[PDB]
Amino acid sequence: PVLWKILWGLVLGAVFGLIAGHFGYAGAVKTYIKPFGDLFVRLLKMLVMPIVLASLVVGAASISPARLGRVGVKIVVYYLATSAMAVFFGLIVGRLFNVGANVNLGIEAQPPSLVQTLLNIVPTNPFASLAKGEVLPVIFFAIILGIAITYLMNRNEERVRKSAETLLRVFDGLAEAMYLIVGGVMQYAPIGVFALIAYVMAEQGVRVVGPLAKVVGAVYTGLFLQIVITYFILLKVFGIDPIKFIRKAKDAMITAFVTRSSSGTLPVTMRVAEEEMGVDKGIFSFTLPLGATINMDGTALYQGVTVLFVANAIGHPLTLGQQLVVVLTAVLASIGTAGVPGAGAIMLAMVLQSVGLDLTPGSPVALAYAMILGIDAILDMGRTMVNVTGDLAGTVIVAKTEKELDESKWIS
Amino acid sequence: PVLWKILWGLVLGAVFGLIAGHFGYAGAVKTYIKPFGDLFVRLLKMLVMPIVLASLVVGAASISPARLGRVGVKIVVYYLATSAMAVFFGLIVGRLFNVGANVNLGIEAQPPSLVQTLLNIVPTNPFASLAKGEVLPVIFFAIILGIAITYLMNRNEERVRKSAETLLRVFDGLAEAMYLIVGGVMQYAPIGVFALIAYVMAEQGVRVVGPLAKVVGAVYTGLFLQIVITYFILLKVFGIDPIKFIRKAKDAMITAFVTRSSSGTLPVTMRVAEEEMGVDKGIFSFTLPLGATINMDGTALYQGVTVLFVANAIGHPLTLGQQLVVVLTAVLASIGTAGVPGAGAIMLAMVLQSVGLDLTPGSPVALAYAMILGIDAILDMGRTMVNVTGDLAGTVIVAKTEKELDESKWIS
Amino acid sequence: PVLWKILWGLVLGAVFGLIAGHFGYAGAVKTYIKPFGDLFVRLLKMLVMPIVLASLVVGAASISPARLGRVGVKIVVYYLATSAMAVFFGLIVGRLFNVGANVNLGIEAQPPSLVQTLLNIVPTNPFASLAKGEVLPVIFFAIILGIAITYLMNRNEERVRKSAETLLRVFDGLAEAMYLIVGGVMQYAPIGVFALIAYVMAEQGVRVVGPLAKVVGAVYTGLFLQIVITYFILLKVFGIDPIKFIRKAKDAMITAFVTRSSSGTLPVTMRVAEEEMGVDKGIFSFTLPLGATINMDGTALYQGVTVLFVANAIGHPLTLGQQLVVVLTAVLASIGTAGVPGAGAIMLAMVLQSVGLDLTPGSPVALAYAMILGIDAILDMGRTMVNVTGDLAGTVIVAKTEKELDESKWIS
Repeated sequence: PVLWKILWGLVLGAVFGLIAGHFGYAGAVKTYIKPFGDLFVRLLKMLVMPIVLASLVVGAASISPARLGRVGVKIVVYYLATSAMAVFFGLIVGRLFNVGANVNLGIEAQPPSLVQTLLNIVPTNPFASLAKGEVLPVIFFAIILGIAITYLMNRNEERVRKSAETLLRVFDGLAEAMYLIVGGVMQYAPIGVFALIAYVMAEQGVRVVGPLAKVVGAVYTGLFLQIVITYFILLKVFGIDPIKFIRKAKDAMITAFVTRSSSGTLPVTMRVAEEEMGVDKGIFSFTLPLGATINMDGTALYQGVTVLFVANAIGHPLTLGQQLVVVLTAVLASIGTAGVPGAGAIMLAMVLQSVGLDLTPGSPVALAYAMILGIDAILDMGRTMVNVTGDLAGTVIVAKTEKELDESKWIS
Repeated sequence: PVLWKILWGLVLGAVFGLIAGHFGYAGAVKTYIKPFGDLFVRLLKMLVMPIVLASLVVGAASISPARLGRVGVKIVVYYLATSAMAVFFGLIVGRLFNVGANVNLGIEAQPPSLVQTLLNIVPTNPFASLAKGEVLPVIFFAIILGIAITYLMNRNEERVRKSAETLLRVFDGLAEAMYLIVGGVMQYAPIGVFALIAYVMAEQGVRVVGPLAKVVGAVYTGLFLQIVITYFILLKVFGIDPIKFIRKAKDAMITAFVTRSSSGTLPVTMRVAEEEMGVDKGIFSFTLPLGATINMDGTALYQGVTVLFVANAIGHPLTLGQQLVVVLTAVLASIGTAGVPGAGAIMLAMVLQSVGLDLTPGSPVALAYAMILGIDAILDMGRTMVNVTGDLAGTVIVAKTEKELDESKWIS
Repeated sequence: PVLWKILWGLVLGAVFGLIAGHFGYAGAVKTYIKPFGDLFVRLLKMLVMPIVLASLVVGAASISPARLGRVGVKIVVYYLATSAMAVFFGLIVGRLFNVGANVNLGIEAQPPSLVQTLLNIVPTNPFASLAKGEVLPVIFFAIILGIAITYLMNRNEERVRKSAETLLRVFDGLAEAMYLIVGGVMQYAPIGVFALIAYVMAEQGVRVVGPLAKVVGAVYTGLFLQIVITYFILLKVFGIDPIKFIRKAKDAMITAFVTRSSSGTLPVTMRVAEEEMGVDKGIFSFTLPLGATINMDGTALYQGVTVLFVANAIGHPLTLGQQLVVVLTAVLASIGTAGVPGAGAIMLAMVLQSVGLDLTPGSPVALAYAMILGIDAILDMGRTMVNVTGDLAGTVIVAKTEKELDESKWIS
């Protein structure tokens, strides 16, 4: 029927892509197939700022300031727990696979800018932040507007109440229109998913062999553990069926895989949280856009594995604690950056630079980095998918502890 | 009375401009007169994005998706027909006038980027497209919002209906305010039109003599034919009186002439389509902003004539078919570019470059190009005016075939 | 209680700052204290465009076009009167203090661009002006929208009336939400004020000694006169108690002092004009944002004193008339620039350049300029505070002459 059509799009696309690439034809795919996926991506991007704004004004109106504060602190604690596990599994699986058994030849400290990152949460011109697509300051402004609106709707004067209600309905109507449009785009999603996975498989799939296959294997094993261990256990502890959860998350998960953007998947993730998970807008309109920018699980996994791979390729000895400190400094440097393709590759290059390594052409390290860079898309797909999964899990969890989860949705 | 005041502004301005230029005083005109016209232009530009957005959300709400699809395909077929005629008349009149009987001395292929032009129709951030004034993605977003809004207003739940109605009324109120403001600016239009035509006549009017006069004559003859043949015949075939049509179009036509921008005339063109032509908002809020960016009649005319002029000035033999292929490649390269001053001059320079010509200082071709460049404003006025005329004709025509034209407006 | 808490924040901050700087610790202040003030500044900046837009649409709706015209002309006449006095006091106090009795060693004319400044009042894309935070074109668009809205709400057709009312309520709700939020931020203001004055005192306070102290003394004396003479007399003549006025202005005045931005203080200035002064929105939503950008009192004072200081430091003879012409050309060059930190320092550098002086490293003039530059923050605080004071005075005055001032607010 319509349901699961996306999982067919993905599976069918990946096979076609592999075959096309193996036979030389990845160029034709780039020309003919890929535009359909680019279209899918654009259609979803179009929706990010309107749906995030309107949903959070409405959601933050629907809920008390207090409850919003608890949601903020609960979801941040969740992302700390889950990133700690992601660091663990990055270190473990990287070493189990022993990434980097090939042979090559074989000092920078910068101040912490988090004070300014926090200050930068506050927009100086909210129209500018909407036009530039900066999510976190829009979150801030939407929240304050929602709060203000509900304070005014309880005020005595009818003019203020009627004005506030009109404003809130304008945002409610926009949100509704966006959710409807998301549904329509998701009628198209299978074609887009096919086209995207096809292009990726044809270009970089053929390259996963030998050592790099163990890197890919290693990375994907880490994600797997993060899901079936960290997310499942957390869900069961709080009384959510993790298999039901996964079934409901599937459209968001596959979209995350192919689009390689947490923010670009947001309209889908939010529709899944509303229609499938049964989370109230007061929760997910806040937790989900926030988690799209602060979730550090995929980064911890990527850095743990690729840092080990690089160190071993150049024969540089790396202790588990030294790997841990390096991964942690990369994670701290990464916070606040939303999900974007080719991100972690850049961050890895930075991490290597900051520890005092020669990236000049011809160097061993430049070589190992280029090797990662060439499978980076394959790694990014997995990175984004595990992050969006963790976002849905944490949203659902927080919603449950707040009694904002509709239970009828969870029972066969 | 007030009506026809604009045609007096134009006529009076052009005479004053010619006289001032002939007597040396074009500098004083630039200083003292021109700012009033720049003001006219800015006041109209101010209105483009609000009126286009609100009118298309409302219009697309007022109408079924199906009807909107038919309007899309009908108006595109119209622009293909009319550009084919414009190519014809460009070739014909250019050769009849034998442009370029003066004597001078006397290889680049680039891939087609239309796939990406189409993809670029979809905005990735609609707030950004509003802030940057990109019309076609705003068209896309407005249409989808209108559709979504009407789907929601038929939904059962009263909260959704009331929210959707509030949102639609906000857009309706904005549109109404814009149309009212347009009316006010058009109280000022005669002064602006005077100032603009005055400046243009004083600076470049004095230069239309000898060979360049035949170029101007040639270009203006082509436009004339395009109107009295292509537009009139199309109007009569579908049962619109072309003389009544022209009478109603006059304010939009003159504004197009002086402002040299299809988009910058839009608030006027839309008010003319509503008040005078009697076209429903469901049609013109879509056809007119679209036609302002895809209409290729003025370009076909300009390229046909100026390409012939250049080829003859340098004594390069040019067959009718070779001229046709060149003009066609310029038109294909031009699609999607909205009406902007100094556009076609740039495109001509590109066309010359792409065929393998030396534009370096002192070269014959650099010389012929500079000669066109110096009358380019005079040519742009006509180019924009014929495009806006064709836009109104096609809007009216499409509206008639859809039974969206109010007939009481058409009968003395 | 809560009231006057800001004046404690200021006083306490300035003492802590001076002590910290005198003992070496200004670096720790920059690190630990200053971010709280930067936060204060950002929170206020966030509100400028929403509150200015919504208040002026509503205000301009509430009032007739005629009354708005009178408000425009009355407030401009006020700023001319008060800048003339500011020029006077700049010249007087500069010479009384005899700034520049230290000893050093010891031709550019550019056309007037005011025509284009005026043209630039009209936005070509109002969404762009909102996103870029350009106040004056937003003023223009809001006014025209307000006018249009009220014309439509008197129209016969109920659809137009209901649409216009919905649009106006959306703006009214937004304004209300902003004013509520301002109130909340002002709960935080004492901490921000403390942090800001602390940082400024620790960095540049210790440097006010010797000659530069006489410059600071001189500048602050001029501001003082401008207040207790120009503003007080104007207030008494029109029957406003100037001591009551000052008491009501205090929160806006202190915020202006520490933030060093007329525009950045606007949400506070407008809340003070509404809650304290009792000015109708029809007046202050227009006069206050306008006065924030056209008020030239602080500039006249700064230029008069610093120009004299520079001339005397290099032993260049400067007659009172020559000083006057110089200050006047700086004021004309400054009009239209809103209040921004480090502005006048730049303008002084320009003024020196335009009169034909050598600013190359090592030069006497480069030296005197650097000396001013090092206390410039201390001078900017005072400049901004006197401007915002004059803005409130003129708003109140204009409101009184229009019978838009609520008198119950003015009686103990």
